[PDB]
Amino acid sequence: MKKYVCTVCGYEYDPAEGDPDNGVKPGTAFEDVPADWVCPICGAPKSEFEPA
Ligand SMILES: [Fe+3]
Repeated sequence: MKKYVCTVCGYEYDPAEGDPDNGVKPGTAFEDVPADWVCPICGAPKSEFEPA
């Protein structure tokens, strides 16, 4: 599934992995990630990402 890049720090959210230790089990798409989710390495919200 399509990956999103964190505009602030460049961290790339990967659907094929998700963000396990923050509730987002793997295989999850980006529309599908918990609205409250923030970038794990710099805090930015979902609104600050862009399709990679
Ligand atoms: Fe970030």
